[PDB]
Amino acid sequence: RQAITRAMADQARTIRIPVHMVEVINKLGRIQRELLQDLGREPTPEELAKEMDITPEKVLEIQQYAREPISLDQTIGDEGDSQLGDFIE
Amino acid sequence: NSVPGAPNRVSFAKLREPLEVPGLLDVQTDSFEWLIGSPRWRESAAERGDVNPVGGLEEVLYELSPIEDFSGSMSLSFSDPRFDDVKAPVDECKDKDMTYAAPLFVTAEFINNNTGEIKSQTVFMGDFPMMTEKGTFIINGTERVVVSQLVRSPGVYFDETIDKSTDKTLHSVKVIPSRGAWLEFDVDKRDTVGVRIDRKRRQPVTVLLKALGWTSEQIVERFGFSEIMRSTLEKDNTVGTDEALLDIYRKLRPGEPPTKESAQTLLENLFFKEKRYDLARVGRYKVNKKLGLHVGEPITSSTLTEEDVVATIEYLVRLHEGQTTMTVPGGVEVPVETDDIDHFGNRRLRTVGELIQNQIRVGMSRMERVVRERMTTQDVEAITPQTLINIRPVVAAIKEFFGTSQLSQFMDQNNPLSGLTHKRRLSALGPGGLSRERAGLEVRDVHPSHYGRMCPIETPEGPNIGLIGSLSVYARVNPFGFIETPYRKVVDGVVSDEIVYLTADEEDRHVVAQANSPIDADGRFVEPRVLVRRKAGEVEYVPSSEVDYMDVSPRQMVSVATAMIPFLEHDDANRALMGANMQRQAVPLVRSEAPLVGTGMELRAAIDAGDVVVAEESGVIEEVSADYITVMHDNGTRRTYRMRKFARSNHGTCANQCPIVDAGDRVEAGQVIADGPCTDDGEMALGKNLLVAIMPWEGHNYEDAIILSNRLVEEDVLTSIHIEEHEIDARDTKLGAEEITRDIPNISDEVLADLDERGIVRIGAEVRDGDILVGKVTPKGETELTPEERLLRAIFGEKAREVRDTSLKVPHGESGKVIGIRVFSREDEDELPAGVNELVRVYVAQKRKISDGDKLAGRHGNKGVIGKILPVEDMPFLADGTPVDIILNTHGVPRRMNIGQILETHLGWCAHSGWKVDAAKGVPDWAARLPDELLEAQPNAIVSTPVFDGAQEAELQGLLSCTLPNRDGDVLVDADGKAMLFDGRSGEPFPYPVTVGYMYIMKLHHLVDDKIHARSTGPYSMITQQPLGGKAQFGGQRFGEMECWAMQAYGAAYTLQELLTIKSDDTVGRVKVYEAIVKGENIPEPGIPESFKVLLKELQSLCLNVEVLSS
Amino acid sequence: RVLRGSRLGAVSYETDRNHDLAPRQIARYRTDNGEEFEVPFADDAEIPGTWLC
Amino acid sequence: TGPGNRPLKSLSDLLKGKQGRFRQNLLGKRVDYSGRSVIVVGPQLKLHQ
Amino acid sequence: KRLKVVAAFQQSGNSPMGMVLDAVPVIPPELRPMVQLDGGRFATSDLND
Amino acid sequence: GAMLDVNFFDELRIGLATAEDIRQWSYGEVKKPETINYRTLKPEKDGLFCEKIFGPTRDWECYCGKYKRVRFKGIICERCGVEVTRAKVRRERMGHIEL
Ligand SMILES: C/C=C/C/C=C(\C)[C@H](O)CC/C(C)=C/C=C(C)/C(O)=C1/C(=O)C=C([C@H](C)CC/C=C/NC(=O)OC)OC1=O
Ligand SMILES: [Zn+2]
Repeated sequence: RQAITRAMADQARTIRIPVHMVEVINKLGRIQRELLQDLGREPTPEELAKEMDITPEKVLEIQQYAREPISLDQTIGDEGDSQLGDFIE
Repeated sequence: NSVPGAPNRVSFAKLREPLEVPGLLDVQTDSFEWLIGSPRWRESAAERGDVNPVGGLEEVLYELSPIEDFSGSMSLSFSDPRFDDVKAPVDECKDKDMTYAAPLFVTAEFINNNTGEIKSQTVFMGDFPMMTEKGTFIINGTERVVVSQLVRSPGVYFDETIDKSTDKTLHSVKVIPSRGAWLEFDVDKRDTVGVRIDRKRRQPVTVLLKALGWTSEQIVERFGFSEIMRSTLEKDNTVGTDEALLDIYRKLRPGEPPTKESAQTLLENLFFKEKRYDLARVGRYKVNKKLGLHVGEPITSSTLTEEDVVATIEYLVRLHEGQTTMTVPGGVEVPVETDDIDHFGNRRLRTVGELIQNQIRVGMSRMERVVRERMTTQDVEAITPQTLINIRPVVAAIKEFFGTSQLSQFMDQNNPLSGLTHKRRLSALGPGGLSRERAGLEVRDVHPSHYGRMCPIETPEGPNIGLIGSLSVYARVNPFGFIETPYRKVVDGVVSDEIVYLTADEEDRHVVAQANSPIDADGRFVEPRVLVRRKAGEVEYVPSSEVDYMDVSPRQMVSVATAMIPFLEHDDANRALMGANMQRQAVPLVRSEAPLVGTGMELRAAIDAGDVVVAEESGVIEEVSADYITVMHDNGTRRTYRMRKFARSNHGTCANQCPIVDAGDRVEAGQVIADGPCTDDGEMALGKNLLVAIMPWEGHNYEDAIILSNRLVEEDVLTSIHIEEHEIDARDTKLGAEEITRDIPNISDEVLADLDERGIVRIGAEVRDGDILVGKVTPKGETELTPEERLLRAIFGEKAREVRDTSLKVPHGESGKVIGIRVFSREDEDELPAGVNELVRVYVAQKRKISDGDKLAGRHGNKGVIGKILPVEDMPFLADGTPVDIILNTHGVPRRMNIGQILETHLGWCAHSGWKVDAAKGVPDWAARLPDELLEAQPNAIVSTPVFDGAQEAELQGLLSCTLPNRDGDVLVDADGKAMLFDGRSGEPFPYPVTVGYMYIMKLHHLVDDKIHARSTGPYSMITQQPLGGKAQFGGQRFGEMECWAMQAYGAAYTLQELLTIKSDDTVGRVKVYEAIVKGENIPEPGIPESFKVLLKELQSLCLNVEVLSS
Repeated sequence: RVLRGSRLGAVSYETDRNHDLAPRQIARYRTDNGEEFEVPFADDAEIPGTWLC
Repeated sequence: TGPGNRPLKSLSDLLKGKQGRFRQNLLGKRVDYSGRSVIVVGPQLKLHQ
Repeated sequence: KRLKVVAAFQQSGNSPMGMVLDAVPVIPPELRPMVQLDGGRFATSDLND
Repeated sequence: GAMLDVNFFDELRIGLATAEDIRQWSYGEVKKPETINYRTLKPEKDGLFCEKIFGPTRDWECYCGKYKRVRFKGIICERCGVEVTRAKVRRERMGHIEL
């Protein structure tokens, strides 16, 4: 399990993140899902921050680090003839 | 009549239709309250049988319960779905982007078998969307419309394509269920059977029957007459049940050691275990009705049965013997026949309730395989249903349905009619349904069972003809998803009033009359012979003894839009189709006049559009304004209807509602009390009433163009408001935080004069292309300056101002007042997406006049961009100096077969000037069967000729001959319906009388300003170095292959090289050419294109040595 | 509506002076399997012993 | 595949022209110095205008 | 049908040894960029994966 | 072969590309599947955007930043290791992968 989780930390994002940031982000994810089931709504930034003993400033930074790149080859129009790359100034 | 606030629109209809047009949004609202289980549905079901009414959610849970682990020692079960009230009212949802929803509570229950307990809770199941009063879902503030869908109902289907190469009829069969595995029982070219099961390419039936628990002797017995059966059973070359079971297996899946005993379950687990194979309740009903098996008992246990398989095969063989009827053992004999996969008796209609139930099912399945997953990983005697149930897959499934699904569309609301007609839409394409290309030319056709159900006229004229229909006026969806239809059951030639909703199948069994049949005032027919619609759609004369069902009324075969086309039965289906598709595109004018001539539908289908505030309970107006009406009911309680004033539609059109009553008036319940966008006094009004001639004037109205009087522009007779929603946000960047404020980098004070003290513009300030709608600045960091820039900064002594300037400048070619600003703030605690602090939207409006290029078009398909806006004086005027408003062309009339425009024109002139049939000596002959109170009609008096029962041509001539004069002794229109127009430009009269009349013309939503576009140097794509694409940005028009062919055929080489090198891709070519133009030098010689270099590196990346060679 | 991106690199635009360039040495390195590779280093710079050629 | 079960677009698919078994349209480059609009008949113009 | 490719390799100065690929080449980084839309999101080129 | 691509194309020859050429185009074995340092947003060494191989992301600027003008061009900072040159050589250069 330790090898497989190490691998899932290293080789699973297009922009690699070190392991410890992956651990903090997964803690954030667990706390968000469980606090969703409990609060009934998705909790707030300050709420999760107070919950993980970190700053509500830092929580947004972690959330920004945890955004995966959207592909540049998903045909944007329903009539599929324009890659998404054809619309970035 | 029958609607209290009605304007008295006299009507030419000769018939008295028994049934009134239904609740036009029932197809949406009843479906959804089905899925809820509202008490309204609860009672409506009981009102017509419905042994066990079960809400959609109830059905999903009753097919999910129980949830049992592999051990079966512990059980989870659901029940009792209940909705609390919505969390946000409609308007506030639409405002704050809250998706109008409501929570689900589901009383779960966990039971352990080994010890015996219950863990019963009230689980929260997730915010569930909720249909508004208009049958439209609001989503993220937007207003969406789940579209009804057509599919082939899962059942047993039968066809025989003749193999002329053999000259034998090849019957076949497909038992296609809602979900599971197919199976065909063919009859091969050779006199055998083909039993491809679950797409495994080959089987004789005897193999399956033996695997099914039959012996060869048993099969011989059960198949007595069965010639080909006994033949294949002689060549079946496999004996013993286990013997094949292994055949089946082995080929069931290739590459697996069979357990001959154990794979038995696999069979009894593809077709019978009711968890992986379930032709739904529709499927079971359909099969039991086709084979007449379970004729008189309720339907359930959707999985197949050995009786079902054997009955299918026997019926197949009798079909490939030549038969009339098969009598299954224990079942009523049913007619032996092949099926049509287009006929509406087999092409069901998954309404919105069905769609939402499918998504909830596909969510609950994932939830099931997390319940039973963690059902064991958790510790027993410790779990609670709250810990077992995970709702996240359910909520994700729903939310990804309503958003991002090609049946969950933006409500196409650019007028009440389009709002009404997007609902009531049947779209054969979609998930589950057949796609576009994969759909051949067959289904696009109009099978003769579409009559009275799916209007054959209305459909998108693009590349979706047939794949998108709208429902008939009177149709109604069968609880199974079929499209029932009303009829008047007639007995003995005695037309009753027992309105029967015949479905799509049982219509065939009967013989169906016509609504315009000469009833003898009592239900007795008049003539002996009557038209009738026989089974396959063939037409005949039967004497009045067989006719047992007559149409409820004419125009039953026509949709909601097409019912609003006057004189529809004169126009050809091409132009009537184009008219019904351009009648959903008028834009709500500022003045909204009602039309001189119409049908009946302009009122009923205008209060059913939703966009007309309707008096809820009969009362008296207490106080009005342009914003609210306060009706004092009869007993105490009051109510204040809040007008929507200038709400942006989903396509940029205004949505005013001004009230149309006074402070002392008395309104009845169900009355119109506030016009909508295109309503005038309640009824539809999609355009104006414009005096029109039919002469070709000076070539300007050449080939579908139009010339206009300038009176339209002066008096604002055609003038649409438009309201565009501009939006920018302040994000949190790595370098710093974006900031919205007047503080801007190098910039005048004039261009920052209109902004307030805090960025955003002032409500009311006129803008133009290039103004600062929201001054918004972001940090930039540092870049090594250009030393020339540093010298200039020195000489002027200006700072760096490392904040970069990204403000919300109004895009190109837009102007007009700024109606209102809606500003959000993370600081003010309003929720926004992450990495966002301040979301500001700047509603802008502009009052587009009419103008040449715009696309006016009548109600009869006759369209055409405005050609020229003549001044008012040089417009061919009548003898009273009255100019003509527009001037259509004649050469567009005949060859399009839309003389509906001409008949409307004449009848409109009659409706305008007012007539007075001289009943001095009795009544004239043409008006013998005109309705009364049409002998005299006031000037400017509206009329209405309903669609297939309207003014006959004789009635038109008869009216037109007496068309009482205007102010002098002046009958401006001679009996033929024409006049001696005086030329306005030259001065002489025209040598021949020209037709004039009042033709009701709309203003289609293809305005010029929404189309014009130009680019000289704009943005550029990131990945490829080409200009960007589409009017959203600047972009430039495509230069495809066909244009390359054309410009080569001319032999123009240099222009082609230009267009492909230094206008698209030559990266250093672009700046060089721009420099060359600006300085006045010679345009340099273009370099190698960019796409070539990219293609070259891709090829070299594929390990393909590509190498230019000089010499 | 517009959506702009940006590669994470600035674009300095001087003129490509071909004459006034900082003078520079050449250090020929060898890999293990008898490969000769050459590297223009700046003049005043300790020519590093190893290198990922 | 990636998300949404859309197959990743590899090098064999990035070839710009790349006709497959059936000949589809090229559709080109989107030139600059362009622009469209709706047209209207101009009966006072000369033939070359 | 075999002589086709066989004479192809013979006549030319190629060698069929090139068919088995010993070292994969990498397309330049710009032709498979990783641009960031404004607002932190990234847009890869689907070849990076 | 005229790789500089200026107006002279008498032929355009194709051919199956052996490894002895594939590793001759390339400007350095990329040997780490690293795309960008999550926070600084610069290319990783030996990654699929490695400036040391593919080129400089900033016009005439090494990675360590010890060279920032055209006066230092064609040379390679011996500490960071990047050819200080125009920022469009990231459009032309290729890397290989020693299987
Ligand atoms: C380097 C070439 C390798 C072999 C070619 C391959 C693999 C291509 O797959 C087929 C050729 C092709 C298509 C490439 C498209 C490129 C480079 C590109 O991006 C375009 C483009 O998409 C369209 C155009 C023109 C508008 C096409 C006009 C054709 C006219 N034909 C004619 O005149 O009739 C005789 O130029 C381009 O450079
Ligand atoms: Zn450096």
